[PDB]
Amino acid sequence: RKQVSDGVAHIHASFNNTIVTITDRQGNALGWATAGGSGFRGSRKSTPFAAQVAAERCADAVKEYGIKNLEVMVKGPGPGRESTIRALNAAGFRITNITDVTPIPHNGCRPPKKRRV
Amino acid sequence: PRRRVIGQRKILPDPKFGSELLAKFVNILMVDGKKSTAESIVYSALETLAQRSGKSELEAFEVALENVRPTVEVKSRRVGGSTYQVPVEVRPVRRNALAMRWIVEAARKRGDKSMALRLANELSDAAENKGTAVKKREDVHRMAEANKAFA
Amino acid sequence: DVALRRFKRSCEKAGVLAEVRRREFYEKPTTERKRAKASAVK
RNA sequence: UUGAGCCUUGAUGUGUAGGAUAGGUGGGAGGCUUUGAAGUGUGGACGCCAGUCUGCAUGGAGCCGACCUUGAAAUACCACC
RNA sequence: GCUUGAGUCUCGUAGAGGGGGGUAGAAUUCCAGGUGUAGCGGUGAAAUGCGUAGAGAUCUGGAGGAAUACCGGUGGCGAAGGCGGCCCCCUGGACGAAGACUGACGCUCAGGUGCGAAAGCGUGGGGAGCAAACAGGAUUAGAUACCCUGGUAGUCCACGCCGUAAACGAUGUCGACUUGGAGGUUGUGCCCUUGAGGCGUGGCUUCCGGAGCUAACGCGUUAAGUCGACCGCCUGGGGAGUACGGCCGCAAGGUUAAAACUCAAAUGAAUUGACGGGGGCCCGCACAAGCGGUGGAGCAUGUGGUUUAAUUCGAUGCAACGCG
RNA sequence: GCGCCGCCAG
RNA sequence: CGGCGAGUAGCGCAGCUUGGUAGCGCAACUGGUUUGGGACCAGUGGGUCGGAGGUUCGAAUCCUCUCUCGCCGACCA
RNA sequence: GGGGCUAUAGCUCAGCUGGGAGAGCGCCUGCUUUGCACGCAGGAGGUCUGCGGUUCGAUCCCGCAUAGCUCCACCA
Ligand SMILES: [K+]
Ligand SMILES: [K+]
Ligand SMILES: [K+]
Ligand SMILES: [K+]
Ligand SMILES: [K+]
Ligand SMILES: [K+]
Ligand SMILES: [Mg+2]
Ligand SMILES: [Mg+2]
Ligand SMILES: [Mg+2]
Ligand SMILES: [Mg+2]
Ligand SMILES: [Mg+2]
Ligand SMILES: [Mg+2]
Ligand SMILES: [Mg+2]
Ligand SMILES: [Mg+2]
Ligand SMILES: [Mg+2]
Ligand SMILES: [Mg+2]
Ligand SMILES: [Mg+2]
Ligand SMILES: [Mg+2]
Ligand SMILES: [Mg+2]
Ligand SMILES: [Mg+2]
Ligand SMILES: [Mg+2]
Ligand SMILES: [Mg+2]
Ligand SMILES: [Mg+2]
Repeated sequence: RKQVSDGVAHIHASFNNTIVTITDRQGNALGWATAGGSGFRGSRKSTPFAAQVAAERCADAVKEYGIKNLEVMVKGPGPGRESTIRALNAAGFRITNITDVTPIPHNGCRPPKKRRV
Repeated sequence: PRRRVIGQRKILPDPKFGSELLAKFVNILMVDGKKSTAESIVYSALETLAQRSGKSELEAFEVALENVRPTVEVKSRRVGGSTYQVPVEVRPVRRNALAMRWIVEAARKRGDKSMALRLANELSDAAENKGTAVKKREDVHRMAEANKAFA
Repeated sequence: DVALRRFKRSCEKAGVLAEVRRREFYEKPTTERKRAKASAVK
């Protein structure tokens, strides 16, 4: 198919879920997987394992593109910031960079109100 | 227990074969302290298992155990007011304890004539799979695989 | 795969995400900033 | 750019037996045949990786047929799809 | 008259002090495209919601509002309320240094006047995010809540009004005096400044603690100590900071402020316990790991009840019920 | 995640 | 006066159209859980379908009359 | 009317495939928990009605039978 031998894995690690989107360097998505879509729901969905499994399922579904080197970009606090990067390496990619791109406002917009649980 | 965390003791070897493993198996099978009754049932059932499948007496027994011994099982942890069914590696002693308990439990459910037949069939079943004890093992593994997230 | 990204600890990245999750009323930060440094004592 | 039709020329078909990823039949006994073959290098092609389909090279005239195993038997060529 | 209180001038210093204008970067949301495909989001778990009409994710471009990460500090400034990116303009105060100047010009302050968080109100703008009200989803016996998904006033700006807050140090202002210790911050003087030294002297400020004080807790040179000047305020709990009247306000309400009636208390601090869905550490067949029962059947036995002439009396959560 | 209540005098 | 509708378990309601067998929630009952109440859990039970007559082998169900209770109409003068 | 379409677990819905009945929620056990939910793992549960076609057609040619579905409707 396309000549993509070096892309970027975008890891969106929320508290509730992990989305892994592999893309070319220009930012066009090639494939993706989520902890939510990998047969993990509710409490199991928000685990480092479900994120691992998602990263496995995302490594598959960019086999056709023929990627070898990927930079990793990790958003979010959630479980599976790190279990996702391990899984990408274990799936036989050459991890090149690991940036963190969690957006911090320099003050900015008022967050929602504190939960009273 | 809280303080002194000691248990178990010396056992005699099986009279016939000289196997502590097999002596435990008799104890699982025994009821109401009728050990003579139990070891008669085991020997009858092993005799049949030996002539049926070939092999030695204990060699046939161990093969049945190999196919029912669980590797992992779910526990319960309570982290922050929330019960997770965490899978934990079952120790070697408990490994064959559950194996032996599930075989006996299965054998007592079967609707054959003698316990010795019931048991012999269940040992044969276990050695080839398809039995109720191997279903227990399989079920225990599926439970543990489902909760691999909580490790 | 040495994964020593302790630079995230250095930038207190996870720290800053946790504090920004919900609004802290000015009164509440003041109280915890005062309680933080009263506790910082021999 | 992008479909839709049509023409022409190519490629394509995974019961279980299994030369073995078999659409129906004949003018039906061979032809594509030194606008070169046995065997091997490479690439394209799909995949239920078993395998087949071949271009470009090289080697440089031989691969091949119908038998015996199957519901279905030549795809030995060709012709109607 | 005098210069010690108070003030003026000179030279500097630090500062989120105030008003006005400008601008920067991050982030959220929305909009338009590209890539891409079945989930996203959310929770304790869900669902509502969003998504094949292509969401979420990712990249590009644009719009717009609000707030200024790090610095950042029991740091600073301000009468208090308060004030935090950077730049400029206008402007207030504080402190230090020596020296000159005026000559008690001071302190306090009823009434009065001004300033005064947030919410709220008026008119006109603005509106990203957040979010009373509201709606739906949950939870629950119910759930007009807490949790979730949305979401309007409002939050933002201009001008005006309101005049209140646990507007707190629950501590009025001014002045004097009275053992110490460790810091922070900001000046300034002297000394081999001989390297993020040493010895002084000011201002502001944090913590500890001595005498003293205090019901105690604590306060302790920034006093709640020892005194002086002036002001404000209190007089049992409730009724009530309410009613009536006045004044103020567009309104909401504010402010001033009773009485009848009712009770023998209400209250502060500290003490011993007990308790906690507070914390820490421990134990017991408490749980877990197991094995065998009870609850179903028939019968024995005790009890409740009912019945009876009488069904003698007692035992009644655990710790009465095969018990006296 | 859910956990409401405890008549009068003594 | 005329018209429509309703009458089913203690209460609130399905079922009737289209004949065979009456449901549902709450309440009530017994047991369990609690020191005890509530809640919760597990077991039960309780109606001949307002009254009468008719058709039918058989009527809550279809037809007729009646009682009770609602609702609507009662206009032009 | 004449056509073209779907009509499968009790509910739900895919099954381009001529080599076959699958998921989630109910219901039944087991683990689970102070119980209760919550969650997790097993387990049952049958493909309008007939022919044709055969190498097998929940799956296709053909004809009927169903509710759904739109078009003609001066259907006189
Ligand atoms: K200034
Ligand atoms: K909101
Ligand atoms: K709004
Ligand atoms: K004391
Ligand atoms: K009084
Ligand atoms: K008229
Ligand atoms: Mg005054
Ligand atoms: Mg305001
Ligand atoms: Mg306004
Ligand atoms: Mg306005
Ligand atoms: Mg909300
Ligand atoms: Mg006041
Ligand atoms: Mg204040
Ligand atoms: Mg006061
Ligand atoms: Mg004054
Ligand atoms: Mg002190
Ligand atoms: Mg008043
Ligand atoms: Mg008044
Ligand atoms: Mg136990
Ligand atoms: Mg009994
Ligand atoms: Mg008695
Ligand atoms: Mg007594
Ligand atoms: Mg007792």
